[PDB]
Amino acid sequence: IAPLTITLVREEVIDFSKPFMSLGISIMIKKKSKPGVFSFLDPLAY
Amino acid sequence: PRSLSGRIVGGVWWFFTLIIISSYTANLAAFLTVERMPIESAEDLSKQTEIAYGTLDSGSTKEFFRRSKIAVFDKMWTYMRSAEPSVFVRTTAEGVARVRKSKGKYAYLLESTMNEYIEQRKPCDTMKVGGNLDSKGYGIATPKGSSLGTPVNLAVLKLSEQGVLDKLKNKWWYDKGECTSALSLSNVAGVFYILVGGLGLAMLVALIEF
Amino acid sequence: IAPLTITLVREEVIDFSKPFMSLGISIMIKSKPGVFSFLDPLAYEIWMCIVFAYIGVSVVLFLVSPRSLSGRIVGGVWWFFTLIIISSYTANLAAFLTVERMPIESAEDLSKQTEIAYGTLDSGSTKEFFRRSKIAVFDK
Amino acid sequence: TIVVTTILESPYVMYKKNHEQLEGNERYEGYCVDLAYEIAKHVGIKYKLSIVGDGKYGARDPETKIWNGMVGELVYGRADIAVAPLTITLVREEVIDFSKPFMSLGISIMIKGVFSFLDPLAYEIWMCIVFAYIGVSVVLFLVSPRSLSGRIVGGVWWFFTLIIISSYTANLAAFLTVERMIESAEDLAKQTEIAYGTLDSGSTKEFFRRSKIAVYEKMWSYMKSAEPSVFTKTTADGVARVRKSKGKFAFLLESTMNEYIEQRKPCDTMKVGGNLDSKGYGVATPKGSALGTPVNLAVLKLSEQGILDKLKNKWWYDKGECKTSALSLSNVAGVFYILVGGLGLAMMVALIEF
Amino acid sequence: APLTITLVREEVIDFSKPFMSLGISIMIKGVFSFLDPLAYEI
Repeated sequence: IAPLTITLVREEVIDFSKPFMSLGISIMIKKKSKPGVFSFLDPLAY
Repeated sequence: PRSLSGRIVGGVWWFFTLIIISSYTANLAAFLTVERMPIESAEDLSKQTEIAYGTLDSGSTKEFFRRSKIAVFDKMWTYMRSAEPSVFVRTTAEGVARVRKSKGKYAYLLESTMNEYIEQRKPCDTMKVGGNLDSKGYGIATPKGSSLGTPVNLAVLKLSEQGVLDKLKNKWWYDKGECTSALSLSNVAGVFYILVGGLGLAMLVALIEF
Repeated sequence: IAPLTITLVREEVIDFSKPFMSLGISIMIKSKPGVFSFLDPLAYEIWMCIVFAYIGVSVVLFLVSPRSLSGRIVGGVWWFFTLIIISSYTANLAAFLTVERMPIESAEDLSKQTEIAYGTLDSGSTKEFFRRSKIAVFDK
Repeated sequence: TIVVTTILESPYVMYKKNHEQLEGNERYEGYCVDLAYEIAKHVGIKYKLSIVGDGKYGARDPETKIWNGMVGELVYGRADIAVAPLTITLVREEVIDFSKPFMSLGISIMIKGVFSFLDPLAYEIWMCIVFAYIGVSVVLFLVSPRSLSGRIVGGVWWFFTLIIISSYTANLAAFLTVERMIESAEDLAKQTEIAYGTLDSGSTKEFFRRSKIAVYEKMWSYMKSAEPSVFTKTTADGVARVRKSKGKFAFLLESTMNEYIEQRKPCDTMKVGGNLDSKGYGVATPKGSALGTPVNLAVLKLSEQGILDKLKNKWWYDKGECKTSALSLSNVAGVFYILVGGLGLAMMVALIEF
Repeated sequence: APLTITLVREEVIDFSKPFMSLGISIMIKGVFSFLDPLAYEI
């Protein structure tokens, strides 16, 4: 009982229940909020 | 009226401020255009090389890209396999640490479940972007011919239908967590305070006049 | 006496003078007025409605005749209306100019995409150059 | 010869162009026709495609408990195998055997907008700019040429609106420049102006009813109480409702169908967000079939070789029907209606004054 | 060495074919970024 993906190669040697959780390849980036009134003083230089 | 002297002054000063406000507008458009240019999908990744990106050094995610016949994914593979220094990591924890310690120059391709879990962990400096690239599933395993197999599968269908698996994921990902499109109010707010400040200054100049 | 490249394989069998002309692999890609690049930003349908509402306001004001609250808010709303339009025209005109600058100017530009296909002679030194290259852009 | 039961359902199995002059398996084309040929090749058998008579997938009749559809054909000895978009479900796995999934899918959101004008400048910003608007008309109201007091007020207010209109213009330029493609279940859950629902019975409704995930529980609470009903009788009804309800309905359905409709004319719908859950279509064999093992291994082989991905791409995208250099009237139109509305309001205020 | 193939030298020594090509080129280190947007003609 673990986060073990159901794959063909594994299924050929063990039995797997139907999936208890879905997943897929996704993207992780270093950062979704950024105020700072200093984004207004930037466009037109001090 | 038509005091030619100070007349051209008002005209030239107008042309002067016209250029400036035009510059401010144009430049401000660029800060938002580039802000979108800064990764939101595989396609974004596939298109550049300022931000390096890789996957676990061995495993199904690396293979997915190696074998893929989809144009975006094949472009990402030819880049990755030749990238130097190596964009592949020995462990998943390394790929997460690499994202966190690369100062915005590294993106990691990992399983959605893990990505969304780290997003809810302090220091709250990572983010999951784009839709899933493929679909897989976790399953409970037993030796072949096991007497436990039938019952255990039925149990998973049941727990899913009772909505229990969803409760469990929310409990461990979100309840125990530690952390859309367009513009923000932040920047615009700064201009609101300077306005009220001007109004107050006037309300002060008014009182003294009377 | 011809545009014959000095190559090792040929030099091993014939004699070559010093080069009378230099060359290298380069990129070949395929004036444009048309006042119709001005009617595009703001759609013909939009130019029409902005004119219909134009006379649609000059007729509403015509029924009115300082702070005449009635026609006052008309001038204000009409101003806010034209403000949005001219802002839209400006913004839209910028994307067409931003992308116009964004459409190939180098090997690197080519290497980065797949909207514009690109190839070389099917046999020869240019094909080989890319086949053998160890430079990242050229290998891509 | 293996009797293969299947179902006429695009793009899985469709009548070929000129089928009336063709015979047997050659009458049909589609994703599952191609899949049947691959499975047969790998397992080494000859086969006959037979369209299920009642046009049904397979459910137990409420009264008799007899199975209909393709499941019926298998359990009552009429077909040897079902190759079709037949969902792997508990009720079916109790009576037939399924291969591992040959296609994964999940619940997904289908949507068909003056809301592209309210986005650039945030609703919160439109509000404050109005509060400060009356906040200045009240300050000036307390004042009553070069009245220095209210003078700097007009100047500062002008500089204020200058920045805002500049921001609006700049920001509006961004979406129309990059233009990267309701955007999530989370979005849907937080609002009620855009209604959303499912088929009135079946697995999609049941997913929401049973879910313990906060967002889907919130969605279920809304959907089950919404009036008029957000539930529909058929996929066609749901899709029509999306198309004709002026952007006020989103439909929740299987991703495969959502994706297929997105690639057909009139090209006016799209899938938004990822899949909300995961299920699979499988090949089904009757209990005790000597084909069970070989069929399962064939499916896993085709998957791992990338054949099934390619096949999906073929029938959804290669056969599909759906830079940028154009500006629309839609957004600008919303500003025209608010104008005429203002003119009408004035024409009303005028009459009362006289 | 970076020894240019020249007539005066080829008269007295033999040169290989070039190992590096080169040519005369312009080196530079601007209010002219304001006159560009709107053309001088405009």
